Amino acid sequence: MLKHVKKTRKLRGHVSHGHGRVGKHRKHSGGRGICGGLKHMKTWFQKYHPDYFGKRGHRIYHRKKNDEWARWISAAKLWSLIPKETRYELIDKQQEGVPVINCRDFGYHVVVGGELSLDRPVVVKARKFTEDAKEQIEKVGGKWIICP
Amino acid sequence: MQHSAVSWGTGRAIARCPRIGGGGSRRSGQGAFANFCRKGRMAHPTTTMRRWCRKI
Amino acid sequence: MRRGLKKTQVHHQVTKIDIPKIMPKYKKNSKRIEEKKFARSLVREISGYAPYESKAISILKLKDIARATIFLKRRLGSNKRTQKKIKELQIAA
Amino acid sequence: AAADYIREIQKAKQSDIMRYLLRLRVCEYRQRGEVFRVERPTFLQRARTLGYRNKEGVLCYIARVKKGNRKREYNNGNTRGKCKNARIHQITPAVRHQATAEQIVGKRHPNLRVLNSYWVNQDLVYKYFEVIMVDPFHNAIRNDPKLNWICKGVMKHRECRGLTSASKKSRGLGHGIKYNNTIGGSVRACWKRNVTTSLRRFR
Amino acid sequence: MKNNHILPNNHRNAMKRVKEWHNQPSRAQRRAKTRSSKAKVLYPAPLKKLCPIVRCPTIRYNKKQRLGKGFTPEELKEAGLEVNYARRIGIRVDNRRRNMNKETLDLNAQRLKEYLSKITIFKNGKEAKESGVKQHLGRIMPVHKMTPKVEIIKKAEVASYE
RNA sequence: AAUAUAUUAAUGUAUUGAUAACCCUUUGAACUUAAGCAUAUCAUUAAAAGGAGGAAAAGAAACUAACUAGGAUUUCUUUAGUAGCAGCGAGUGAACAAGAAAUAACCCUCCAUUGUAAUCCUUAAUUGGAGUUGUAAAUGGUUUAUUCUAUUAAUUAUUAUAGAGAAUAUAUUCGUUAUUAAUAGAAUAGAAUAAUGUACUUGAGUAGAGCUGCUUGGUAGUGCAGUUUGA
Ligand SMILES: [Mg+2]
Ligand SMILES: [Mg+2]
Ligand SMILES: [Mg+2]
Ligand SMILES: [Mg+2]
Ligand SMILES: [Mg+2]
Ligand SMILES: [Mg+2]
Ligand SMILES: [Mg+2]
Ligand SMILES: [Mg+2]
Ligand SMILES: [Mg+2]
Ligand SMILES: [Mg+2]
Ligand SMILES: [Mg+2]
Ligand SMILES: [Mg+2]
Ligand SMILES: [Mg+2]
Ligand SMILES: [Mg+2]
Ligand SMILES: [Mg+2]
Ligand SMILES: [Mg+2]
Repeated sequence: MLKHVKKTRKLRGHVSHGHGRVGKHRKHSGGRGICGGLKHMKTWFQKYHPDYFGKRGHRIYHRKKNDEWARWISAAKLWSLIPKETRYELIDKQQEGVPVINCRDFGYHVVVGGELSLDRPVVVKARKFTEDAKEQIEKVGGKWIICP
Repeated sequence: MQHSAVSWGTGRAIARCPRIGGGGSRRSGQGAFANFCRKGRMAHPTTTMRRWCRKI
Repeated sequence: MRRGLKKTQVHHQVTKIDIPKIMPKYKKNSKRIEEKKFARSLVREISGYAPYESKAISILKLKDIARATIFLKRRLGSNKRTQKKIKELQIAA
Repeated sequence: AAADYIREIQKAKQSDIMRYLLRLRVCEYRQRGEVFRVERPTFLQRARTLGYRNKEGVLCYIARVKKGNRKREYNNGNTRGKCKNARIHQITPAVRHQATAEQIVGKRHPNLRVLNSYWVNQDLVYKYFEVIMVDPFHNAIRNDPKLNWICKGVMKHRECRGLTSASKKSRGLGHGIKYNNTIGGSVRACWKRNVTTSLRRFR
Repeated sequence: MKNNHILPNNHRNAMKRVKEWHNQPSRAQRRAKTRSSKAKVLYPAPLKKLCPIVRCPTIRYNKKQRLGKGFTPEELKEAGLEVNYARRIGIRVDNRRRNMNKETLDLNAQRLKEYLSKITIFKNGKEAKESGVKQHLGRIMPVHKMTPKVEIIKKAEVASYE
């Protein structure tokens, strides 16, 4: 298999390793951890990490992750949610039947905007359609129902 | 690392490395606690923390 | 983010039922209660009152109800236990 | 019935009857030592619910505690350290005074085992408690199924390990999110399993 | 720290208290060994017991069904068993649970009839050891994962659908 | 001998010492990091003391949640280096839900049929006691069969259910492999012998307040304790 030689094997024979002669390699020049953010490491915090110091916002004890669950898919991928067998049957032969999609049965809750694939009417059930998703579903001739 | 050695310090025309204290035998006065000392532990001792298996 | 989603909420409909338990952990016994309520009215006659309950009666003889309420609030903890005790002492005075 | 007339009498400890009777027994206790032996318990209906049975091999004793904090003992107030921890006076003990009453009577009698204890009466200087102790090696208690559990091996000296109901409360056990500490066994068992990182095989 | 990195957060006692998993393949051999040795002690009886079907609490897992702990005695009253008799057969009983609906009660009541129609009962253990009947080893009548189904509807009813 | 209990100064019964790993309580630091240092961190650590078992501790909701609702304890994965705590600096730090291993529930405290203490220890002996200020405790180990563990003793080709390995010299043995016996222990099943009445109990100087100190991620108790007061 493919391999690479370490850098220590090329460094035997030289009086130091790659650490110079004037500025030697000592233990902990400059402090341990992230110390000194206000005095001498000020220029490193300014270039790479603003907003490290200070408070902001309102503090909420014990956020419940399960109560605030929300998953979103675009409006475009609703024809992809139909399983592979019956998705074919709507195309070639049953061209007049209207499919009914339950987004909670697949694990999605919110529907963000997008453009539908084909020009046939559909029936979609979810929670909290966005304002663009209400518009481009009804443009084809569909209907949206808020579902428990 | 079984013994209880300590360095003697400077001012004796002798090295700085830790010497076995005590007296009464040939052992007392010899070096200890270093990788370059005889009957001393090695630097970077091996351990069972090392990864033994890979994932394919 | 939970505020706007809570304004529109629909509950899934299920038919309810109410069935009492076969073996409860607590069976209310009517005979066992009435002996406790009858025995307490007998013991309070032979024995007397507490030394803080005797001072609360003589204050209520002077109709200092607003003074007697702060006297029992310092002794017992809750405000509910004060108003349950004043009804026991206003009968006996 | 007669279990209820007694329990209501011995409940009100500020009445005219109980203030009369408690004054006489305190003057009887000062002539005695630290631990002495009584025959029948003073509070009958209270002691019966804690498991007491009028059988041979069940014995009752009474001890005393001095009712105050205990002072730390250094030479001149020198703890030889930082100033974060140099307080001496205001330090409260770990267990209740019911628990320290059991360790005194349990140490003096290595013959017996302990069950329970309760409060009797107070003074200016002391607090009085009554302890109930039972012989394991009597043949009358080795035979009945009702107290056959106390003759096991693991029931020796339940006071020194904190298993009696008097000193069990100070460890803080229960259900729910309020007892998030001691989530397994004891306090120290919960700490050890939380700090140690797990190194699995494949990672 | 002399380049563009994230702020590192590594605790000081991370590598000082370590538990190592060296005994992982040796542990799994032992657990299958005592499981197989327990099977010969009760030969005609199955290895596991019966469990009910419940729903999961929160809204993230609201559409999932799961094997619960035990049966309430009111569902046994519909099937006709008594709780001192049903414990001797492989049935689990829970007493802390409370009844809520009719749909969750008619489901568990139908499930108890299917278990009763399969078990037999012999006289004594000498009779039972002599008969050679295949002994089940897995879970007893588990749930199975659902497959979603899309219904096709006509064009007229979409103006009046619910 | 000492500290205690029982019978009548004597006799019987129980405890005392060893540990250097895991377990339950008590007491309890500093070096170090913050590029100084005094709150903080190292640390609910090291040293020290007390107490038991082959495991110990815990354990049958005065719970979690806001759903179409779950269900005693323990351990693993994950939530998560997250919510939060802190000279808001350095740094420290949980739980529900979800997937699994393993599953088991019960007993005292009243007025237990008062047409009768029906109980309990001890003695060869209703012999001597205890007990109404309340004691209540059903009993047989004989025999047969099967399975598992530990220790001893015996037989093994020169073709091979034996090419694992040792020893001698430059074709032989011990064994391996595969079988039995003896002793001890454990579990399951059958047959036979013994044995079956009446039982409406729910936990006080506790829970909680005022002042005071420690602990926790718990923020104005998350938990504990002293003093005063106390349903
Ligand atoms: Mg150099
Ligand atoms: Mg440099
Ligand atoms: Mg220079
Ligand atoms: Mg060496
Ligand atoms: Mg216990
Ligand atoms: Mg160090
Ligand atoms: Mg410093
Ligand atoms: Mg420095
Ligand atoms: Mg310094
Ligand atoms: Mg600390
Ligand atoms: Mg165990
Ligand atoms: Mg145990
Ligand atoms: Mg900490
Ligand atoms: Mg009784
Ligand atoms: Mg041979
Ligand atoms: Mg209660």
